[PDB]
Amino acid sequence: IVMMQSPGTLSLSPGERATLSCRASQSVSSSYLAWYQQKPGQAPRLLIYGASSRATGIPDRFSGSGSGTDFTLTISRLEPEDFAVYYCQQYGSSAWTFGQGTKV
Amino acid sequence: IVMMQSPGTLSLSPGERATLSCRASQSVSSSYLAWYQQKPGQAPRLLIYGASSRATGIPDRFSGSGSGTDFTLTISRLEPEDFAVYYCQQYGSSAWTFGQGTKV
Amino acid sequence: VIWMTQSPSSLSASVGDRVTITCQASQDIRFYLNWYQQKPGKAPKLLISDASNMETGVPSRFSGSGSGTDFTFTISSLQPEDIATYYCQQYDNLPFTFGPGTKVDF
Amino acid sequence: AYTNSFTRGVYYPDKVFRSSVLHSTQDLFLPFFSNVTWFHANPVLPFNDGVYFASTEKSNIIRGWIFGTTLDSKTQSLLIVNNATNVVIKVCEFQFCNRVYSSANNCTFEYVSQPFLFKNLREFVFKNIDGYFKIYSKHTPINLVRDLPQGFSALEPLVDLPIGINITRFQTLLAYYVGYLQPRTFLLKYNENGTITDAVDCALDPLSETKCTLKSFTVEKGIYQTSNFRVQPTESIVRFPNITNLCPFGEVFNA
Amino acid sequence: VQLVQSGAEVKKPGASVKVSCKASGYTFTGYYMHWVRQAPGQGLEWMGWINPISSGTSYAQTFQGRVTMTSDTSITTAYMELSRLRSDDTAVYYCARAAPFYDFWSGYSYFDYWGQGTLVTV
Amino acid sequence: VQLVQSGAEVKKPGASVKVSCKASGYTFTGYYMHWVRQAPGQGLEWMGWINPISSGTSYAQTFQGRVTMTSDTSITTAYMELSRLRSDDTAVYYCARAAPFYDFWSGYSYFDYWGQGTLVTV
Amino acid sequence: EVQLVESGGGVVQPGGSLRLSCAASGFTFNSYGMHWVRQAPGKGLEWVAFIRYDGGNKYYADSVKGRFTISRDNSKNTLYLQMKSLRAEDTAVYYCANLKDSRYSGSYYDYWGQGTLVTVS
Amino acid sequence: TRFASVYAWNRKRISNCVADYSVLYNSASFSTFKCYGVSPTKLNDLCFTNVYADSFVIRGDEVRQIAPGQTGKIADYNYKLPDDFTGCVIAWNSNNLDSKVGGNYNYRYRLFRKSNLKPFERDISTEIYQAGSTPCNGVEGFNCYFPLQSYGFQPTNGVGYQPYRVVVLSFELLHAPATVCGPKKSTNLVKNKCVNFNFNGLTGTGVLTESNKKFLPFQQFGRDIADTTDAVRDPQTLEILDITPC
Amino acid sequence: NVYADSFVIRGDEVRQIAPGQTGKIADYNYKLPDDFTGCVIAWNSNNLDSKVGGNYNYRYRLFRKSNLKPFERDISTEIYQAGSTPCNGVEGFNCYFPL
Ligand SMILES: *[C@@H]1O[C@H](CO[C@@H]2O[C@@H](C)[C@@H](O)[C@@H](O)[C@@H]2O)[C@@H](O[C@@H]2O[C@H](CO)[C@@H](O)[C@H](O)[C@H]2NC(C)=O)[C@H](O)[C@H]1NC(C)=O
Ligand SMILES: *[C@@H]1O[C@H](CO)[C@@H](O)[C@H](O)[C@H]1NC(C)=O
Ligand SMILES: *[C@@H]1O[C@H](CO)[C@@H](O)[C@H](O)[C@H]1NC(C)=O
Ligand SMILES: *[C@@H]1O[C@H](CO)[C@@H](O)[C@H](O)[C@H]1NC(C)=O
Ligand SMILES: *[C@@H]1O[C@H](CO)[C@@H](O)[C@H](O)[C@H]1NC(C)=O
Ligand SMILES: *[C@@H]1O[C@H](CO)[C@@H](O)[C@H](O)[C@H]1NC(C)=O
Ligand SMILES: *[C@@H]1O[C@H](CO)[C@@H](O)[C@H](O)[C@H]1NC(C)=O
Repeated sequence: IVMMQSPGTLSLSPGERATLSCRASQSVSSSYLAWYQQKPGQAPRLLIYGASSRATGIPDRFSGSGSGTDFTLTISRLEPEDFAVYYCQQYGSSAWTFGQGTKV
Repeated sequence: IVMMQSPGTLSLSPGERATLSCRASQSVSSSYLAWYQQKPGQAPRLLIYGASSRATGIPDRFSGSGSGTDFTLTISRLEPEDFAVYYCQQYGSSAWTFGQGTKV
Repeated sequence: VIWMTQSPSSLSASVGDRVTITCQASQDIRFYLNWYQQKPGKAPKLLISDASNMETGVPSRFSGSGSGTDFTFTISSLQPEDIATYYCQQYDNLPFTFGPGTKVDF
Repeated sequence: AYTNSFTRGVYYPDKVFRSSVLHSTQDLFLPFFSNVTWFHANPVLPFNDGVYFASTEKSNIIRGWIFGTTLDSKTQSLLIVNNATNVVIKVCEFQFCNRVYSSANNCTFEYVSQPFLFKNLREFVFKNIDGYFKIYSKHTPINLVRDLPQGFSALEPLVDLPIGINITRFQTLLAYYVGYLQPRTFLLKYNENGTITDAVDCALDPLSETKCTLKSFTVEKGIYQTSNFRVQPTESIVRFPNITNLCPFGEVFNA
Repeated sequence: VQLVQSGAEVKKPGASVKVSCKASGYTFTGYYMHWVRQAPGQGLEWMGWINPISSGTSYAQTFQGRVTMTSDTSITTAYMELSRLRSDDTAVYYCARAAPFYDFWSGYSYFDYWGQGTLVTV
Repeated sequence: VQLVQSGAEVKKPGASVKVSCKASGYTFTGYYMHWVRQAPGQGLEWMGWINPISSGTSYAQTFQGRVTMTSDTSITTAYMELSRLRSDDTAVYYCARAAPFYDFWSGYSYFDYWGQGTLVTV
Repeated sequence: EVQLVESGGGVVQPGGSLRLSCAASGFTFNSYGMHWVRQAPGKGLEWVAFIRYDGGNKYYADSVKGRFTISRDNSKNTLYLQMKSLRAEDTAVYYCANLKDSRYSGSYYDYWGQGTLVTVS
Repeated sequence: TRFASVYAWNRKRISNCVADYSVLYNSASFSTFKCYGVSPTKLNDLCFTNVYADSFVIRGDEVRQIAPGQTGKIADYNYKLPDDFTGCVIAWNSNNLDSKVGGNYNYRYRLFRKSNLKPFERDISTEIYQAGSTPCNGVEGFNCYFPLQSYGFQPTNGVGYQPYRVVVLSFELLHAPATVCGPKKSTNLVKNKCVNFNFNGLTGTGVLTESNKKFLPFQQFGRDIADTTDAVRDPQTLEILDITPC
Repeated sequence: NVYADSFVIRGDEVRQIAPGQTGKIADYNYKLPDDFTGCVIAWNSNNLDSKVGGNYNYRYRLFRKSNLKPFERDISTEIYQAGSTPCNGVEGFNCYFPL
């Protein structure tokens, strides 16, 4: 499988809304799609699991959605802290696969 | 209803015993009589509820008693901290009423 | 038991005036409200059912609407023959209840 | 206008095959020799606990039925409509006109099958139990003009629809007869092919109770005990002591 | 248990003031929130209560039509708003906690916890 | 939950490196430990997992025969060892936690906790 | 023409009893549930009781429950109300009615009688 | 994602499908799995006419109330099972989903009611409860209570005060065509010999033969006077078979 | 004769050590008969059996093909097949370690 994110880089002002995309080469169950956030100099942290469920301690400013081959992560109002790299992650056939990542 | 406290002001040395009074214009159930302490620059705190029961964290130096129209708060041995304003409080007929207060 | 309230308890209006009567339920009764018109010495007549459905024979000047707890009865242009006491009644559940009644006069 | 439905409106109470046996069952049946209303046309009628419907009109005269509560756009309603080739049954937020409806929002159920409808008398029974709308029917030849046919004919299950809605009123879509079902006890006679050929309404009269007590459709000469009578209480009377002081429970609890 | 109130306010006549009280350390909807007023050099006056679970309220006759109380369970906070302000509305305002009326041991009759008050000058 | 990893390492080609991850704040044997690699300027690659209760493992096809994973429950610590090192094995290595395969709500499909990574230069 | 005719009113003493009846005609009585509604002098309408079409299930207002009994005879097209332990507060004009109700009775028409006065004194 | 409050419990009707109950029973994820009127190991062998799945949230200490013959605020005023209940009660800790810092006040239960609920009765009204002899007229105050209360779930609560998600499966077994069956595979039909049989949930022993009994399309089986099935319709071929003892 | 059986479980599971019980312990670990004659004795051993970071020596069976018969003992560690596909002794998807 291949996980494809877009756009490679996004730029917008703080306080505005951002949307990031992730496309799969094949159908992915919604339960097997997750999103991670990685700030500079830090390990990745889980934001969304199961396509639409937030991880513990994550602000409701974040949400996710999608099915089949196409998924999307939404950031409603960006803070100075949200300008990080985001990844989508898929599970299937006894393997875990990450997208190439996008920089906000 | 009217709640009347006496004496308006009391003065005595530390280490001595003090008694304060509260008279009602009509009978008050013992369960509906309470006492509060207010130090300078502070909100009131509960000392006695239900006429004779101490609030949590209140020293056994304090006690209360009474029935019908006449109730009394006793301070067995005064500390420098006990020279505060005291109030009696009554409940009835869907309203809460305070006495005018007395200063120790 | 669902408590029914009406407002105003009484209103004065002239011929040609718009008359609005409010009925409120203490519980959500969906759209299960009847409106009745009663004149002295007579049994009540049904004007509106299911909150907003007009009865056959009822003049087009009568109307009503609402859902849940807040309902309104309206006469777009009061006529001389519309002088009566109006009641709202819920039939969402038993026991059934009527409101206080609103008296309309000149 | 009323007619006497002599012993009409009997249907197979369940899906169990029985033969050469007299079976006593409790269910909603049209009471024998009841007064059935004879309508000419088209008013909205109460559904009550179930409806017995019969007509001698052609299939292009009686089109079907509407079942529901407010029978408007505020609630779900059941619409059964026949045409030349099929029958269409739907449950939606229908807004009915006066070709039947102008709109049908929030549709939750749809079913399509074959048409439901000397002349030929058509009999239907409509029940609504635990969310299931049950329809029974029979089609027989008739040589009568002003009344219902005599003789016994049981109605078979036609369809069982998991609609899940409440029905309190209904209207016929366009002469016909309407009766209502009651909780009765019937003794049903199954022949060697498992067909119901007769029945006894156990509350019809002293003779019928004797027949039901006996599990037999014939009674020999004699005297038979069939039941017991008992006078029921007119009212309840309470006689306690007239003391008024309350028990001091609070004193135990708030020590 | 903690009750934390908003800071002091200064207003002119005819205006309205809103005081907040944030609660923590207990089940918010399990208690009534009362407001009590204290003018300079004076004693204590009860204004009314709000029940967060029902959003039901009751007010003292003195403030009927003048005061509105609200609450927001998502932030466990209660608010008191007093309109048509006058110079004699200058006082320290307190939020205080008491049991609901269904309390078997009459915990509704007294106030067991107080926030430190908010000074309002008109 | 905390995951604490060993410090950075510098190695030459053909050698082997071992990275440790100490877990605390949860039942160690109730979760799988996964390892994820990140080369400079690149994204994330999954290497394999170990199940401490059974000492069972599974690896990605890329590292099959190159990597070994072990664990020691007495110190709630997992280890990843990569042999026959090459210059393109330079990366930050992370340990991450996920549910076991018998998790009813598919908690195995994602990594819920991460250790701060260990930098390995070859 | 649809008619509902109440009868059996009159004057009784407190603690006494009175039985009302309502003769129905012009409609299929035995297909509809029926209600009793009362209106005290100078007061609004108050619902009293409801009976189903077979006479099987009966419902009462809390203010009369245990004192009033509702019944019907479908062979006589007649509705009955038996009132026991009558109080001064029970003085009212009593109506029999078929109230339009899309939830319970299933009636699509609304019928009322002229009403009969019951006085307790 | 979202579960109902217990006073406003959700119900889903399940029909016309294959039900594998072992995937639930053999799970490691459920703290409670209790069956009544049926054993969990036999569920996959059975056929039912309907299955209902009820779901809601309660606190841990209350899970014991979700059983036949129980009393307490939940059994009495919120969710009541029948005494002849047939079904399974499944529960698990949801502290990780349903609790929040400061308290989650979305989950509520009924605290006061005039009378106990009947089995499977639902009550979602919010009228004021009259505790005293004096009418409330819809106003909350002395002897006049708001009937509902919140749990206020917080992650630091003791286990008895943490949220639990509950699913109740009730099995409807009427004399009607079964629409929900376990995943048992069918075998070929064997006639004129003594065999054990299982026809859409109906088990027994005997010899099967072609029947001359004229079943109507709705009829699925016949019975004798001993309440024993003496004929069945085969669920796949719709053939009518006689059953006689070996 | 008298038999004395002994083991460690967690506090919430003590109720399962009785006749007519269900659950992971009663079902897969230690099962009493319904006509059992005997006594069940238990005490808290937090002071002996717990340690900082966790004592992982005490284990229980989580999965099994069928329930144990009364007084049956099972100490095998074979992979549990949850799915329709054989595991061949390998742990993974639908293939669990039983303890
Ligand atoms: C302790 O209880 C007594 C008895 O009151 C009863 O039980 C209580 C728990 C509560 O349910 C009351 O409403 C019951 O009446 C209390 O004495 C009664 O108080 C009420 C007013 O609250 C008064 O109307 C009654 O006349 C009193 N009864 C008697 C015999 O005097 C008493 O006040 C309680 N004391 C405390 C501190 O709670
Ligand atoms: C049917 O109605 C007639 C009056 O037309 C009446 O005499 C007869 O008793 C009624 N029969 C039944 C069963 O109601
Ligand atoms: C009867 O109704 C069905 C379903 O809408 C339709 O397909 C069919 O053409 C109709 N028959 C006629 C003669 O209109
Ligand atoms: C009807 O559909 C709307 C969505 O457009 C939905 O919100 C509403 O709840 C539905 N009502 C019913 C009775 O299904
Ligand atoms: C039963 O059906 C058979 C045909 O299978 C027929 O010959 C017989 O006459 C029927 N019995 C009766 C009483 O009609
Ligand atoms: C349908 O409505 C009637 C109204 O009398 C009610 O008694 C009955 O219980 C309702 N049926 C269901 C399944 O709710
Ligand atoms: C499945 O069962 C139906 C009857 O319910 C039958 O008509 C059909 O032929 C069967 N299919 C197969 C492959 O046997």
